[PDB]
Formats: sequence, structure tokens, C-alpha cells
Amino acid sequence: AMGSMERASLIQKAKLAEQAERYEDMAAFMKGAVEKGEELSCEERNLLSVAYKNVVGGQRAAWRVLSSIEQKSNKPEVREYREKVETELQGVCDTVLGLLDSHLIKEAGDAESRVFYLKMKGDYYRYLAEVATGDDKKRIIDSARSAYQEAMDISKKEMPPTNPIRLGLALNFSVFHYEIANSPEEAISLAKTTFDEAMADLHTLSEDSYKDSTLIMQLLRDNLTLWT
Amino acid sequence: AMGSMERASLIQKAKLAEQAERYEDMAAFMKGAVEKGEELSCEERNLLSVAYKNVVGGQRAAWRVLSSIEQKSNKPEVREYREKVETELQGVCDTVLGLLDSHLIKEAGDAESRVFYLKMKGDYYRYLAEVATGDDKKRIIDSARSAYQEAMDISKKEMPPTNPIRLGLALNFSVFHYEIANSPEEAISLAKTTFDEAMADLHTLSEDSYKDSTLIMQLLRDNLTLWT
Amino acid sequence: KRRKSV
Amino acid sequence: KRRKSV
Ligand SMILES: COC[C@H]1CC[C@@H]2/C1=C\[C@@]1(C)CCC(C(C)C)=C1[C@@H](O[C@H]1O[C@H](CO)[C@@H](O)[C@H](O)[C@H]1O)[C@H](O)[C@@H]2C
Ligand SMILES: COC[C@H]1CC[C@@H]2/C1=C\[C@@]1(C)CCC(C(C)C)=C1[C@@H](O[C@H]1O[C@H](CO)[C@@H](O)[C@H](O)[C@H]1O)[C@H](O)[C@@H]2C
Ligand SMILES: [Mg+2]
Ligand SMILES: [Mg+2]
Ligand SMILES: [Mg+2]
Ligand SMILES: [Mg+2]
Repeated sequence: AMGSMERASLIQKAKLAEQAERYEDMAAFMKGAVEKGEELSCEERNLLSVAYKNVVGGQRAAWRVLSSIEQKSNKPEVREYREKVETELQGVCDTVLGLLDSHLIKEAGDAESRVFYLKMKGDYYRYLAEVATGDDKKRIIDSARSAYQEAMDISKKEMPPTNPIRLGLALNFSVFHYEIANSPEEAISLAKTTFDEAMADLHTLSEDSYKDSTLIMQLLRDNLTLWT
Repeated sequence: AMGSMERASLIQKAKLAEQAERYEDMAAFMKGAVEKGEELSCEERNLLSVAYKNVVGGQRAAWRVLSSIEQKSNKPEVREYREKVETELQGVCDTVLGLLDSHLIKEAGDAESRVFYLKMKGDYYRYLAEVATGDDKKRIIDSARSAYQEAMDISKKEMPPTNPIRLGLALNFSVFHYEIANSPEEAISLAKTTFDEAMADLHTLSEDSYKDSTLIMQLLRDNLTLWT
Repeated sequence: KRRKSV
Repeated sequence: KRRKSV
């Protein structure tokens, strides 16, 4: 319902919604900006990703609380309510995946845009896989893997090992291996190799760039500590 | 849209939504329970009040951030977006006020139910007054005052001075005096008198009751410290 | 800080 | 704690 607002107004409203911690509004403003059909800049892709990550982050946190309550329960109310939250999270992931496929990814020719969108595609199938039980849990898992793999192949060819999007991609792909694909050894090897290749490239960075790479390096280290 | 669910299921879902911090869902479940037409118990009135207090608490926090941004700005985007949030907060306060007037208050014969609902009526007009600028800012303010006054008159006749609902009522009515009615002296006198009359009644309490009264007494003390 | 309400 | 993602 954002078709009558100017693209620049939608972006400015998304920034306002972020300051106000109104993330559903932020995501709706960013959806409307994407649907204007023009490619996003670096700053605009960041806004889109923050808005939906926060929205789905809330749904996933609630789904885990209800799932946990439900597990202990084995009336219909917790299962029904977990299902309602689950449907809503599924619709958010479908919305994000539809934006990526119509037509953010097809138009993304630079490495930083294409890898960014492919990471998001892997993330949103991974959220679908967190809740999936059907005939299509396996195809959802493999859609996540294939998006993250394509992103990894491009990033290793086109971006330095310290690039924050390449780092975040590997962090999440390693989480996918660990808790979705049940491949903890692959999760560990990916996080160790990523960390080590970034350490050896820190010397090339300005003080600003050094700070954004080391921040996600620390999350790689946190997971390695947790898992080993 | 909750007309087909059992009253008991709505209440149970409101409790689940609370655990999951899904307060808009919690408020919608509680609205549907109230619309069943039966009086609420003590625990159910608490659920209703927590759900809407959290929902409006989020809208008011966002409205203050946007209002503050807008003030600094004196394009149309911040004013328009503050207006959108303002309309949404107004609709929530109207929804709560409609529940109270159709027909929670009319059916509330016990002091603890009637004072509880009258406090909520005062609170939700006070939220409307926080944003009001029109021909009817003054009537909204006086609707808040009149609800809180009726609640105070009943509580002083029917409830001990340590009763948590009487304490919370006075805490909020004193905030109303201070920042809505521009009567800081009345705000201070009300908070001091309330605090002092509760101190002198603590001796009558069990350890459990003593803990819930002293908690809101501390907020009375916090405001007196801030204001003096 | 911010005054308290409840 | 909970593993990190970003
Ligand atoms: C699709 O996957 C997007 C994520 C891949 C890694 C990471 C991803 C997302 C976000 C936007 C959110 C968290 C961070 C930082 C704080 C880790 C960033 C971003 O950070 C940029 O944007 C945020 C502005 O919101 C700022 O706080 C940073 O200063 C800025 O460098 C960073 O450069 C890359 C893009
Ligand atoms: C209409 O104005 C309702 C408020 C008037 C004072 C206060 C009001 C609201 C709430 C429900 C939320 C904060 C508190 C406590 C923690 C201060 C209470 C409640 O507290 C009750 O309910 C909450 C369960 O959620 C528990 O944490 C307490 O243990 C319980 O005593 C207390 O007895 C009265 C009803
Ligand atoms: Mg235009
Ligand atoms: Mg292009
Ligand atoms: Mg029934
Ligand atoms: Mg009655």
C-alpha cells in the first residue's frame, strides 16, 4: 500500500521508523522502496536487511518460546498459537524471498550487491527450515545451501577476506551447517578458515574498516568457543 | 475477529502471548475475551491492562522519538510519520476506552474492579492528552481528571491505603497533575500523602502483600525525588 | 530519569 | 549462550 509515496520519502520514513524501533513499519517502507523497481544503494540494502531481520527475529524468538512450552505439553491452544506465529513468520520469509527473486537478485551485477542478496536468500530459507517438518523440509534446506554456496563462490572470487558481507555470510552459512544441516565439523572448519583468512588481511585496512571486520570476526570466535 | 474462539482459550492464548512478548496479540486475545460479555476476574483484568499498557507504551515511546526529531526539524516526512503513529495510538486508546464504556465499567460493582477500570479510563484519556492539540485537548484532559477523581473517591472509601490498585492510581493521577494539568504542587502533595498514608498501614500486611505495596511506594518515592 | 507510572 | 548470526 506504499505505491503512492515517493521512493525517497519511503527511504526517509524507513530511517525514521528505525530510530523509533518500529521495525514492521520500517520493513513495509523498505518493501515499498524495493517495489519502485530501481536498484538499492549500499545504505538502502542495509536498511532493508535490518528491517526484516528485526521483524523475523521477533517472530522466531516468540516461536521458540511457544515451541518450548508446547514440547513440555506433550489443550490445543499452544499448538494452535505456535501454528499462527509460524504462519506469520512463513509469510514474512515468503515476502522477503519474493522481493529478492522479483527482482533484486536478477538485477544485482556488482559483487557487494549480489552476495548481499544471496546471503539474505540463504538466511530466509534458513528461517523457513527452522520451522519446517513437511515433504519439503529437505528442499527448503537445500535452497538455503544453494543460495549461501553461490554467495560464497562469488565472495571468494570478488571480495577481500575481511569484507564484512563476506564475513557475515560465512558466519551464517556456518550456523546453517551446524544446526540445520547437522554438519558441525563443516560449521567449525568454515568458521575457523574464515577467521584465519581475515586475520591475515587486517593489515591492509584503515582504522574504520578494521573496526567493522573485527566486529564480525568476534562473532566467528564466539561460535568457535561455544562449539569446541 | 475472535468471536469463534472460546473465552477460556482466548485467556490462555493471552497468557501464552505474554510469555512470548507478543503484546499486540495479547491485547487482541483480551479484547476478544472482554467482548464475550462476562465480567473479568482479578487475574484477567491484570492481563487486559498489561497487554494494552505494553502496546500503547511502544506507540508513545515511538511518538516521543518522532516528536523530538520533528521539533529539531522546525520535508513533510517526519510530521506525516508522527501523524500516522499518532493516529494509531489514538485508535488503541479509543479501543480501550470503548471496552471500558461497553460495558466493563457499568457492570463493575466491587471496589477492586471499579477502581481498576476507572484508573485505566483515566490512563487512556491521559495518553490521548499527551498528543492532543485541538478544540478538545481541554475536554480530553478533563475526562482523564474526572475518571481518576471517581476512582480516587471510591478507593479512599473502600480500599486500604496500601492496596496496590489504590497506590498505582495515585501514582498516575499525580503524574497527570504534574505533566498534563501543569499542577506540580498538586502532583507532589498527592504523591507525598499517598506514600505517608501507606507507610502507616504496612504493619497490617502479610510478607506477600507488604512486597507488592512497597514496590509501588518506591515509584512514588522516585517521582518525589525527581520533582523536589 | 523518566518519572514513573504503572 | 546462543550462537551468533548477523
Ligand atoms: C545480508 O546480510 C547483511 C549483514 C552481513 C554483514 C553485515 C550485515 C548487516 C548489517 C546491516 C547489520 C549488522 C551490521 C554490522 C553492525 C555487523 C551490518 C553492516 O554494517 C553497516 O551497517 C550498520 C548500519 O545499520 C552500521 O551499524 C555499520 O556501521 C555499517 O558498517 C555490515 O557492513 C554488513 C552489511
Ligand atoms: C489499571 O492499573 C493496573 C495497575 C495498578 C497497580 C498494579 C497495576 C498493574 C499490574 C497488572 C502491572 C504492574 C503490577 C505490579 C507489578 C506493580 C500490576 C499488579 O501486579 C499483579 O500482577 C502482576 C502480574 O502481571 C504481578 O507481577 C504481580 O505479582 C501481581 O500482584 C498490581 O497488583 C496492580 C493491579
Ligand atoms: Mg518518484
Ligand atoms: Mg544492475
Ligand atoms: Mg463458550
Ligand atoms: Mg458486576
